[PDB]
Amino acid sequence: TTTLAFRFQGGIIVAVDSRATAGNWVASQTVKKVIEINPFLLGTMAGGVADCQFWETWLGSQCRLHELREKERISVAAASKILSNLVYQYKGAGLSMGTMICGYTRKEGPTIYYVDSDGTRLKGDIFCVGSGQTFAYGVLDSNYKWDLSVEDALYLGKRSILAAAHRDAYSGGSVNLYHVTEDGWIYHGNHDVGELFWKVKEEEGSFNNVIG
Amino acid sequence: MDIILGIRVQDSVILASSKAVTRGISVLKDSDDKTRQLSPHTLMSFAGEAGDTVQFAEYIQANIQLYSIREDYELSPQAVSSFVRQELAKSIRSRRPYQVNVLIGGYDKKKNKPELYQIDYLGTKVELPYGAHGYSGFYTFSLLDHHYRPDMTTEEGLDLLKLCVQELEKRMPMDFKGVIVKIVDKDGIRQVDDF
Amino acid sequence: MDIILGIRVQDSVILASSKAVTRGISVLKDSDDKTRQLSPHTLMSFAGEAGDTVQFAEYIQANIQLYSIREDYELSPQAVSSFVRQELAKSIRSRRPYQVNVLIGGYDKKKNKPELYQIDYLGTKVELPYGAHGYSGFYTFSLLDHHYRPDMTTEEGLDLLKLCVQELEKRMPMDFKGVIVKIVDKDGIRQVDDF
Amino acid sequence: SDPSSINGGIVVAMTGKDCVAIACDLRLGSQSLGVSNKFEKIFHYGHVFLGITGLATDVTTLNEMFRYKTNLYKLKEERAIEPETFTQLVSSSLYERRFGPYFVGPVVAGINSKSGKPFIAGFDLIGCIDEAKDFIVSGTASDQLFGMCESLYEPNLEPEDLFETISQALLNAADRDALSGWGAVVYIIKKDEVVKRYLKMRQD
Amino acid sequence: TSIMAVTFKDGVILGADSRTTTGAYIANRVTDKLTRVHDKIWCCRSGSAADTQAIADIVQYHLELYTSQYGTPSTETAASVFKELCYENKDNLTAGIIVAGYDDKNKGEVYTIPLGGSVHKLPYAIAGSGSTFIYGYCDKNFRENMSKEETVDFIKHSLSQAIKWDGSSGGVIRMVVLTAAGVERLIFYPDEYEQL
Amino acid sequence: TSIMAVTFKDGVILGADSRTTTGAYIANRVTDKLTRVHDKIWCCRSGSAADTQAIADIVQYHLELYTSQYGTPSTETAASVFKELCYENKDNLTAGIIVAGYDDKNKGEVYTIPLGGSVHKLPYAIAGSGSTFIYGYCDKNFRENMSKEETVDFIKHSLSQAIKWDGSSGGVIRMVVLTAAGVERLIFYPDEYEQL
Amino acid sequence: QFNPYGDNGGTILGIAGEDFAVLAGDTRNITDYSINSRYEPKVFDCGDNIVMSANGFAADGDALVKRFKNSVKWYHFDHNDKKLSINSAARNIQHLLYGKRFFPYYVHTIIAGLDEDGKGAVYSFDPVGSYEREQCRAGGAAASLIMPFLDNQVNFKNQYEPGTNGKVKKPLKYLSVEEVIKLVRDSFTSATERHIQVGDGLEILIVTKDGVRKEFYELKRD
Amino acid sequence: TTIVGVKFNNGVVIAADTRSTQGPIVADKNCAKLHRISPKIWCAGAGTAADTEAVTQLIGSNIELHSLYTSREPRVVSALQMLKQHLFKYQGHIGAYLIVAGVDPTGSHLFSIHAHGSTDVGYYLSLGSGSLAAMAVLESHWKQDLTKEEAIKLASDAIQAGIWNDLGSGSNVDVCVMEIGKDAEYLRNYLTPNVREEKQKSYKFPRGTTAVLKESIVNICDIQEE
Amino acid sequence: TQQPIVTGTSVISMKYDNGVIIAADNLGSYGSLLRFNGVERLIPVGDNTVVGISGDISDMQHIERLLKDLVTENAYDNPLADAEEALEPSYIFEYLATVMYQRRSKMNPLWNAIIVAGVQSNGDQFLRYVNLLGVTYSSPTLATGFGAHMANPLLRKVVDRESDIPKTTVQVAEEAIVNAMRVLYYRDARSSRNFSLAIIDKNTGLTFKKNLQVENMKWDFAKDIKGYGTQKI
Ligand SMILES: [Mg+2]
Ligand SMILES: [Mg+2]
Ligand SMILES: [Mg+2]
Ligand SMILES: [Mg+2]
Ligand SMILES: [Mg+2]
Ligand SMILES: [Mg+2]
Repeated sequence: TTTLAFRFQGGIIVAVDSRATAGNWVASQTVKKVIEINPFLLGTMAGGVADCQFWETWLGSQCRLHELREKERISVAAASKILSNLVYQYKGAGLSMGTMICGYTRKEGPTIYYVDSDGTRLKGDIFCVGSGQTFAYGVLDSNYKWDLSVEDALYLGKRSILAAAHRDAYSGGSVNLYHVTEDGWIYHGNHDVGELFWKVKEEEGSFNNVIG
Repeated sequence: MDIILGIRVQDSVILASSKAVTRGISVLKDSDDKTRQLSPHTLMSFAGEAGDTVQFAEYIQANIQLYSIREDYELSPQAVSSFVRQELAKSIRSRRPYQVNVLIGGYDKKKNKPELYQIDYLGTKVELPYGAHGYSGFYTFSLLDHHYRPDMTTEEGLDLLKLCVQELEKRMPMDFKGVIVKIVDKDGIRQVDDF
Repeated sequence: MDIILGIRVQDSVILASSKAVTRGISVLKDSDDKTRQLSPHTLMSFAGEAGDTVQFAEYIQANIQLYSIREDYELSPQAVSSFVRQELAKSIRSRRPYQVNVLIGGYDKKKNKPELYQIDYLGTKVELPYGAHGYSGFYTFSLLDHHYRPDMTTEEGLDLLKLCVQELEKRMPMDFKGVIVKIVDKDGIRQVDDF
Repeated sequence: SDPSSINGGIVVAMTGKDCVAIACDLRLGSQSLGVSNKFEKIFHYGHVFLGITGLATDVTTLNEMFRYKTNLYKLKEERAIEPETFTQLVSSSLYERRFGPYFVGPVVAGINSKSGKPFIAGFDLIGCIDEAKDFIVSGTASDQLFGMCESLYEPNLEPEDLFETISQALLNAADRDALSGWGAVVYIIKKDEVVKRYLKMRQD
Repeated sequence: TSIMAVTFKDGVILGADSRTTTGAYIANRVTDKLTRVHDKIWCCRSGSAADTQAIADIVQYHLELYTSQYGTPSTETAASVFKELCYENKDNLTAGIIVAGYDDKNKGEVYTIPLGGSVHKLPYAIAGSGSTFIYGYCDKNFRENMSKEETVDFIKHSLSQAIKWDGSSGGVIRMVVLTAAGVERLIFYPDEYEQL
Repeated sequence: TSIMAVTFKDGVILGADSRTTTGAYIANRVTDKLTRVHDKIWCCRSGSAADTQAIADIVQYHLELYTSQYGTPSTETAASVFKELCYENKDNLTAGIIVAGYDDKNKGEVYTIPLGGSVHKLPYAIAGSGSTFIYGYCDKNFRENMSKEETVDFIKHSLSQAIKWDGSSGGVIRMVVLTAAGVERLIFYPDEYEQL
Repeated sequence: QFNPYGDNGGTILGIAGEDFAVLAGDTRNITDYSINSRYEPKVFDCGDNIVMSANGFAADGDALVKRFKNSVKWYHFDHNDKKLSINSAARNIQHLLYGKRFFPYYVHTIIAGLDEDGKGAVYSFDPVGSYEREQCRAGGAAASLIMPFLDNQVNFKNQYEPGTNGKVKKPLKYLSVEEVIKLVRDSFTSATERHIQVGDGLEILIVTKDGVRKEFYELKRD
Repeated sequence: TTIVGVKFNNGVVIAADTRSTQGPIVADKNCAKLHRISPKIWCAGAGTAADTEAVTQLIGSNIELHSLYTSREPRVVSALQMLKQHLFKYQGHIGAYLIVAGVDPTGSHLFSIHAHGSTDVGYYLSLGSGSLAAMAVLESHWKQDLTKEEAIKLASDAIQAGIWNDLGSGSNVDVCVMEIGKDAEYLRNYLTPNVREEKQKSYKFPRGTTAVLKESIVNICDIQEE
Repeated sequence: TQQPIVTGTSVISMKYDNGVIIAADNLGSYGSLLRFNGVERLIPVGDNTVVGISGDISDMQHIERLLKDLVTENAYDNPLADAEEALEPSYIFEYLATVMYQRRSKMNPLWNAIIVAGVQSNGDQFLRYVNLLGVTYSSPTLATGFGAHMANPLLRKVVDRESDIPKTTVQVAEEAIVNAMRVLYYRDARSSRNFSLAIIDKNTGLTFKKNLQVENMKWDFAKDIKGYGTQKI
């Protein structure tokens, strides 16, 4: 798995791979690793697939109940903390979760929270989680600026997953892109890594090591 | 030890190797050179279990230096790397194996080509444009995949290497106390004293 | 997390706490504040198992803030530290104990004295002139034993703290990404933004 | 931990009409980390071809060993070794390491130069010969390869049809294995011409 | 331990050795393994001494309370109470109990309850570590409707052999005779049974 | 396994069941556990079938070579060779062997060699998993200087009980009679011995 | 020590067509190297035009299917005989499976039917309830043998159009129910050849807007 | 694996299935389990397949040299003694479980050999994962003084029991008949009750379906003259 | 979690044209010790069902009591207890199957393998298996333990599939069962010669046979077998 999310001028970019494995066996190449908690919040999936799915859908229900009771959009801080407090109750039981709770509200602006099954809850500008996180970090760190355009930021996130998909054996399949704005997230398509690799190699001149 | 990198450019091989030596809870040294010159145009960096690393490197060094004198001739990097691989492949089924990973950077004076070989403690050899051992590759290969070109100059290779070291210094938990960089080209081996 | 230091000088308590959050292979953050203000003149730094650290700190924070409102009165650092110790001493024989070590730096407005308490996850409390948790002490205590005076100014305390951090940065294997320093005195709590 | 699945990779061999095909991926990894996309697993000694999956250091070692042995064979015998004979040599060599084996999955393929009969064979790490008529599979995606080969294969394929079958068998099996892929090579072997083809596949 | 219960013409007789061991040390060489849960319902105990004593005490309580309400319980009823305890608490018990009793309607009856908590009604039963050595002898020598004197000889000879071979068994051979006539205790010393 | 060797007036008789088991599966129900290391020196095998066969073969070799040089070996000599192998290789063997033989000078002799590799000369010996159940019976029923017919009945009845109780034992009862007259093999089928 | 789990072998296969779905599975039931039954139905009609199979440990498989069928029944009682849509059934199953997250139903569950637009639908579950709508999914013992074959023959993976040489992919044309059934049968014939736990019989349930239809085929019995 | 051996009037017959497996996967669907130790001494093997093949070749090689040395035809007891002493020495680590059968100047013989080195004599024997299925048939139908045709029938029926009921066994029945005063007749694929049915579809691809990057001729020939 | 102590071996059964046959030996083993020789392991429920139980005997006796209790309970307020609302094999099985799976799910199993043989109200044959894991399956032949490995192969030669059932007579079926019981006596080290056999026929009802013995055994060939290879005498 490779999931990333980073804050920038135009909001948040979320990018994830699509592969799911059971040992060496590639169980699925079409896994949806971005949960649409609601039309304004996104969650990423790493570690336990079920654990992430179940509890981030549940999170959506809690967020919905909040705004029904409070007549106001839930904050990213509050939404993330509902999830982190929940998994902390299950600490030790064997839940496996690494997720970014991504959102854009009025009072906070664009906000990302790394939430962990050990109970870790961190706010930050750039996060990368999964077996291929290190590869994605390399591309992100050397190319990140706050004043990226929505177009360039989307590409950077896509390229960073591609980097990981290539090298990390347990990452691949396809790249899902999202762009989070204050008026809600915007899906930017499913991109097959097989086709994306050859496209990027030619246009960018990168991956000179690989023969195409 | 920890991080050893290698990159083969147009006309040279560049090897970057960490300076830290840690034993337990203390960094005993911050200027350790994890490399041995096997021959005038062949350099070997190394990382693995304490003691075994230097013992193996110097043992290889001695054997190549012995060959050099006997034949009055420098072995090709390919030949040296094959000799090294066999020693490690012999080692892995021994009573106590050498726990040593190496990079062999050499300039073949016959073909006029730089050559980088990555060999692990099992005796797994691969010729590469750029290589690493341990966790180093996890951070650096994404950058190298992106930026690397086969026609890069030595100066460009160093700039790309700086970007790799910067990433490592940002995301690695261990303080490896910077790297000693060495260039292997047609004129031999030299050290970049400012990095 | 990793390194948390504390030093009580003439008229203040200074707490230094690392900025790194390293989960496994990667350093996820290099600006993490490992501290919570329990009351206007009481600061608690913390280090231990992931999740438990912040959960415990905020739980304590809430309880002290609750007390403050109920009585319209700030508890003395000694009282807060005793409350914290009991919670940890209760915790150690629980089904799943809080794996959290803390330093409580407070300025007692009644006695006009700075006070530093070191409490570990077992509920072992000690009042000290300077303290540390984990491996931090193993170096810094020799420096603090040598240089520390009870009449030191806040500026001298910071200089001695810099010397402790420099030693850690030299001899510790882990890159803890510097420290966030906070001063607790009669005027309350403030952060030294350049360190 | 499991030596046969540290480096990853696969080999597949198929018989056709007056021809054999042997193919392999190009991946060498350290578990999850992809290290090399040029690590070929098919070697040849004269007209006999050997594919080897498993622990890469042994793959290399055995190749060097069989080159060594087939070269001496040729000097003494004054002829190139045949697939049937080489198969027995592989079996003998592996079993001599019965209680300290090479962690490999060798696959022999070729055409007997005298009879013109296509020949393939496979082995476990310890030397047991699997002499199949139809196809041989080996590597971390052997299950996937068995499934592909069993359904795709049909006897007496022509060289350029066999190429398509073996290629699609390898490719789709590798794409369902984390430790296989990163390129692929296919050898189409006839009695006196061999064609080597690098395949375009997904690089993840 | 070597224990056995044998039915005969006039009723039933229980037999037992008297050795209790802690490893190779004989903690008690004059143990009474023949225990009374009712007037004419007795049992032989094997396995954990704590467990079998705790069980027997509970059974005796249950049969005393039964008697107060419903009159004299049958031997089958006693065996059922033993079984209920042994079966339901099989994970925490190491008990091998032979239940023997005399009714006037049913006469002599013997029930054996091995480790699992199963119940088996038999003409005679053997149990304890020393029983293994006398399966052959007892099978060859047992007859139904023996006289009192014959049954005493059968038990005495059987337990003599069990004692002879089993180090865990020894001491005196205790016996308890259950008939219409009443309850008779018998004891036989080493000098008597060793020379058989 | 149920094996035994019994000395009597005219010599010695070896007895054995015929069951070999792999766990609860009977791999062979007609095994010959009575094996010949010399003309009138035989043995009964219990324990590892591989070990006891390997041992017996080596012993047979040693006694054949002995005979070539020094003439007919004594039964004691055969037992000593068995012991030397079993004792010296005690860490790598699971073998329980009864050695029985007939001299004209010494007549019938029986030696038992348990797991440890010790030697014990006895009037009769029993061994194998099924022997546990007949220690009582055999001790009660054995007499010295029995006739051939009495000894055959003693062994047949004993192994019948061993077979009856031991699941590891069963099949046919093989016997080998060693006397001055020569070597006689006997076999007794389930329908015969089960009704005893 | 008592092991509450067991492996009853078997293999299942779901394929979503354009206006139909199939859920197929072999009828062999096994433990270790023994055959329990040559005909033990594994794929079930659960009502509301949904078919289901929980492959793996048969006791947990039967338990789950039983509980789901029950859930369908109670959905009718509680919600005025409303039809349980395939997506709602999927979400419901997730909660059944995750309900035993810390003592899982040791099964790989697949359901098949039609979505609310009348298109074919297959859903696939892991033992602890993670699920996804898929076009194609094999499950159980021979899943690793069958899926690559389906990637190639259903989704035309690694297949390109002759003459273009890798430039133009083979277009993803829709398959008919007669075409799907051929791929199902060849998958199970191939799986029977190379997998010891697969054989005896193949039972295919076909879901269309008209209802559920069954088809049975003999497989090799060795 | 299912292997059996059945004595009869004037000789012995052995038989075996033809499925070799790697876990639950069938590696070879037509494996040859009937090994030749010498022309008239054959054995069938179960367990570690390399060990069975290796140990039969070794003993078979030594049996041949011995036969040449002594100017006599090899005996089954020699193969038996050589196999058991080899296997015993390796204390079961050589996982060879064999049914050894043959005819020699002494007569006809039938033995079994386990991996630890123990051997057994019998008129009917079975080994391998399908031995219990086979033995059930042997115990139901075997009798004394079987004819050659009856023994072949019994043997192959016992193998079939394994094929159908044991998952570790399958495919075909191999048989070898060793009769006294005759050549042994190896009957490869004596029965064939498991032929795969015709597939529904042909999966022959259109030429040019696979994407290619590079082509080249491989030089298999030696260095050329001139 | 426990371990079985006093154990019962193979229960074998098969369908035939008018009903089912089930059989099981009368042995209660205590490990390798053949402790109890008079244990009845076939337990009839009404006149249309026989439950055959293998595995732990103490748990069998518990199940036996549950079934006895089930009959009592079914008769309560039930005027048709001996007619339309009598217990069916399918009811008895499903009840047991529920219990077995619940017990395994509490990690405290009834250490048994059970075969419920009977004939339903409509005359249909009922034959289904359940064990300590709660695993259930049905087949024309069913067997537990060693019976699975040795009896089934023999019984499947008579009824190899569903269509063979109407061709099989009670005499052929009983013969196969009795032969299977002999084979198990030859080869199962935890079996006994004495066994019980039950026939549940839709016409003649329940026929329960006690004190049957394995007969016509072949042992004579043992006399010729000598040594383990080279021995001649
Ligand atoms: Mg919460
Ligand atoms: Mg990858
Ligand atoms: Mg402290
Ligand atoms: Mg106790
Ligand atoms: Mg005593
Ligand atoms: Mg089969």
